[PDB]
Amino acid sequence: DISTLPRVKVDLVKPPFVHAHDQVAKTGPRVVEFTMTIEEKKLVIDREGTEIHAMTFNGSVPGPLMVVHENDYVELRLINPDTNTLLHNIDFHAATGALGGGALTQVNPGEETTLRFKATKPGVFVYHCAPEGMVPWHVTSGMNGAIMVLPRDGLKDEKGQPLTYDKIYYVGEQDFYVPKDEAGNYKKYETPGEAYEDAVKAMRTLTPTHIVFNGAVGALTGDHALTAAVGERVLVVHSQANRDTRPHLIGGHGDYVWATGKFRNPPDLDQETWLIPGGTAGAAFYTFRQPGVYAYVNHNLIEAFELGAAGHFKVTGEWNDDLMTSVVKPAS
Amino acid sequence: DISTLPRVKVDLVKPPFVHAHDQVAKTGPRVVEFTMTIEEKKLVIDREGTEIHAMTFNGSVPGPLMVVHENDYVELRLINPDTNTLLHNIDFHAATGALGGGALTQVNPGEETTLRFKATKPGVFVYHCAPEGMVPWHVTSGMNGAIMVLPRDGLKDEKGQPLTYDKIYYVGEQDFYVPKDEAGNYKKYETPGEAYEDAVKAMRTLTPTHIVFNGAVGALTGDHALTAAVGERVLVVHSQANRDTRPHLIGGHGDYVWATGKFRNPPDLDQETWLIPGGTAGAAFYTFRQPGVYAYVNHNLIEAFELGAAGHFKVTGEWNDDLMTSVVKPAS
Amino acid sequence: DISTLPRVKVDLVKPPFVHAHDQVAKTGPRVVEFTMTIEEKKLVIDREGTEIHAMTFNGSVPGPLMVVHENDYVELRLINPDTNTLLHNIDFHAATGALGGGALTQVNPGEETTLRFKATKPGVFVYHCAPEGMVPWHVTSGMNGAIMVLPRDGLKDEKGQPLTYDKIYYVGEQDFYVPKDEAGNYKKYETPGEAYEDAVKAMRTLTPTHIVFNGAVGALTGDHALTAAVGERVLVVHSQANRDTRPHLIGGHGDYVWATGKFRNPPDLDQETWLIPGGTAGAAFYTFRQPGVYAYVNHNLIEAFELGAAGHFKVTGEWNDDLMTSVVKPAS
Ligand SMILES: O=N[O-]
Ligand SMILES: O=N[O-]
Ligand SMILES: O=N[O-]
Ligand SMILES: O=N[O-]
Ligand SMILES: O=N[O-]
Ligand SMILES: O=N[O-]
Ligand SMILES: O=N[O-]
Ligand SMILES: O=N[O-]
Ligand SMILES: O=N[O-]
Ligand SMILES: O=N[O-]
Ligand SMILES: O=N[O-]
Ligand SMILES: O=N[O-]
Ligand SMILES: O=N[O-]
Ligand SMILES: O=N[O-]
Ligand SMILES: O=N[O-]
Ligand SMILES: [Cu+2]
Ligand SMILES: [Cu+2]
Ligand SMILES: [Cu+2]
Ligand SMILES: [Cu+2]
Ligand SMILES: [Cu+2]
Ligand SMILES: [Cu+2]
Repeated sequence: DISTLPRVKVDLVKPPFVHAHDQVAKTGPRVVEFTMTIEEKKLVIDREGTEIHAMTFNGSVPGPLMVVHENDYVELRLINPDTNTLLHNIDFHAATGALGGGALTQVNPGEETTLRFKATKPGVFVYHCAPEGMVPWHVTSGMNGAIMVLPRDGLKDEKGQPLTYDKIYYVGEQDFYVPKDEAGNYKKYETPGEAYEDAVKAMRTLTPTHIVFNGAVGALTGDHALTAAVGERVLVVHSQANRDTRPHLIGGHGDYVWATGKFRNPPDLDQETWLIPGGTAGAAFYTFRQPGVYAYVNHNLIEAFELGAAGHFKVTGEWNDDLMTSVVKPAS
Repeated sequence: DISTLPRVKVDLVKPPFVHAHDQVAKTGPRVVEFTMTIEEKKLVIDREGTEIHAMTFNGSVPGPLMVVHENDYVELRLINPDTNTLLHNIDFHAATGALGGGALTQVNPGEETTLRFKATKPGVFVYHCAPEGMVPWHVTSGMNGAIMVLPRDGLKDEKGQPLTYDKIYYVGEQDFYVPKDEAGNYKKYETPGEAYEDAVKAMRTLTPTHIVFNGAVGALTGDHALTAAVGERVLVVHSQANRDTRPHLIGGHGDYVWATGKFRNPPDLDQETWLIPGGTAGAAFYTFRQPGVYAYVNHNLIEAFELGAAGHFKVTGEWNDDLMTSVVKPAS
Repeated sequence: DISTLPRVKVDLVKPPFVHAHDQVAKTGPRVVEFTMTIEEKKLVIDREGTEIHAMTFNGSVPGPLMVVHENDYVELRLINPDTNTLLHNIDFHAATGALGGGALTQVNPGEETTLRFKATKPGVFVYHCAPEGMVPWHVTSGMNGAIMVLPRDGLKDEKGQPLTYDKIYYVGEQDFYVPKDEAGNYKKYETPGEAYEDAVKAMRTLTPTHIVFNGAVGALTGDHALTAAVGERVLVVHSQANRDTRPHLIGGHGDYVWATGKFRNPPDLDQETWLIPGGTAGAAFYTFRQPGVYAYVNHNLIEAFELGAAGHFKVTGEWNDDLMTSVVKPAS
């Protein structure tokens, strides 16, 4: 009887940050209530000033990470205000039945809907918009995110001992296919609707024009770099709703990786680089051991350094010469 | 002494269906006899009426699934009738030596051959044609299939308890590279031989024009949708002889997945999406929990919804509101 | 105190061969000293005589495999002689901190540097050049290799029993992006520097013009085929610094595979084909059971047979008819 369960309202935060939650569950099953507002907006995605009409959950690319526990109920109020132009919906890969909720969540501009589902399987899972006949266009315009369903006793290593993270970040990787004129310049449109047939032709090439973390080239750099301290345990959740990726932390490793993101399986250990298939979210746990700048990249290095799939960590603390040292500095 | 073993003749069925077999072996080792006839035929692969000269085992794309048990002998009579034009052969990834049988099975039009091999390793494995110097052309013209070698005591979960499927389906995914004129229209040829150099140029782009299940856009939809009932245990075998794929059941999961298809390994649990590398067959076990339409897609959604890698399941039975429900239907 | 540890000087050998080493460690931790000299050179990569300006460690593509044990220190003297033109460095994915050593190893032509790091994690790992702002150009010009960090007690199977290899080979797979004129002919340059902007444009296509083992189309064939004897245990280390690959031994299997190359994890068994993600090294163990020619391919067969990702093994010994036999040779 769901009416006797506690309800809790969560306010979502912008990626790469994640709303507050408990790793080990301090209550029994709950109905966890979320609200999301669809926003169609103009987004500038690179240094050149290239602009797309992005389709977003809650104003961001990716949409926010939702965090619940196994056997919680998720109740999502989804709002499509009348300032938008398109029909949208939501498919949760975490959910069972009705096209992951897609069949029950079709909202025209001006409409809302509330969907509930039980989170029966632990792991990180993609969610994405998927309207009949326009599925890839919505997804590759930025309309995807992820949900983490933690086991009620938190994460476990390959032996079954607890793993506790001190910080968690969410990296949404987005493949864009900006249409081009005959000469290779990116085209501009006044509405999302105008671009439809050119977007289809751009997608059919299977060649993205940009691949970005958190919605833009350089989004996770400078003042927006991810931060940590030597000795901190960091969980990085990474999703790609449409195309394969191969994350790598330059200067580090994935100590424990769930590459396909499902926590009933034991993690892979000591990974240099791991494959997250398109349509999947994965999770990597790392304990930082050296201070400095680290780059976190898709290790197709063309995709990383030319197309934009690179961000930075800035890590504070003490340098350990036993792990690494320059014996003779560069010289004649 | 193979002469003292029982022989059994199996008649193959068209995909996505699979010939009858026992999961747990009810006899000792056998010589299981199969026959396949190579057919070159004109195939229409999309709604636009685009036609290719397909090269098939037994008239279908994919070729039929063969099912044996570990330590059976497979004996394959392969017939290339004189109405064909090309030399063909067969490489079984399940087999050991002679290029998977490829070196011993070269048949000109008018010839047959009989190959025997011992199925020493359990799993689902690709088979494909592979004639010297024309390997990708044959494979990407549809000349591939799969064989399942069951452990003699059937399938096991990650703990080692039996897993029993009520139904089994075989999904062959095929990347095609239809050559195009200067303007982007698909070219037409009277024979397979005519297309050779244009096919090579189309392949070298690494960009397929179509990606289909069971030989055509929409082949596993409408009246040809896969069927099941709530509470049935379904095994889906999926192969791709040439290009990576990432299957996903929309509205469901892969409860137990052997992504690289080899049953001595424990399955991966609770998968949303899994990667089957090109040149591999994989297997996913699911128990249906909700009725309705499910889409089974390659979750590069461009490949799925624009290039054709999508099919449907229609599932009958009772709807479970505890797993999912619409709390407030779409409205103002 | 590193000053009390034994030092040992190793001389590197050209791939596909590997310097001598012990599987099970016969000493305690050591500082293992290597030297590498960067060479920029003109390389012919195909039968047509297409030439690139390759950037190499020690004159080869890939660079040589370095082999140490877990908790050894690696000390690398890296020399950029003044006959080169570019700035280079080295990132070891095996190492912790400073961008895998990249931040500390920047050497102009005329300079050297010596870097030390502790090999804390067992597995096969990529190393590659990664100079600020020119990372993919260096990597895709051939400037990558691998290091194997063996557990001190050698390799173990999934149950934990020893696995001992009789031979080891290293296959570096290289994606090249040779720039093309308007008509599709490959362009030629007098220096590496001249090509820079055309190379960037070629890379941005995400479509390699060639994919090769050991630096050229046909490099591991004929007189340069890999050799083995029936009953030998062979370890094949395989790396790809930039793009996903899916190795397959035609006529054989991967009996034990570490697809993502990290030995604290149990191997995958009985693989037909496995995915090594770009930015990763993997390892496959096989025991040969039949004599003859075997092809070792990337099983995107276009990439293999049209773009060049294929080599051969020649295996000597006795033919086993129980595993495979031609019952009726090709005939009318
Ligand atoms: O500006 N709205 O796409
Ligand atoms: O689905 N593209 O990796
Ligand atoms: O091909 N996907 O990175
Ligand atoms: O789904 N594997 O963590
Ligand atoms: O290049 N050594 O000074
Ligand atoms: O019609 N035969 O390709
Ligand atoms: O081999 N192409 O994924
Ligand atoms: O790139 N293979 O879907
Ligand atoms: O090969 N793994 O099931
Ligand atoms: O958009 N709410 O009616
Ligand atoms: O010839 N040196 O690139
Ligand atoms: O990163 N390309 O498979
Ligand atoms: O797409 N990498 O073979
Ligand atoms: O990293 N897996 O062997
Ligand atoms: O094609 N049989 O002789
Ligand atoms: Cu939408
Ligand atoms: Cu989806
Ligand atoms: Cu053929
Ligand atoms: Cu094959
Ligand atoms: Cu370099
Ligand atoms: Cu790297």
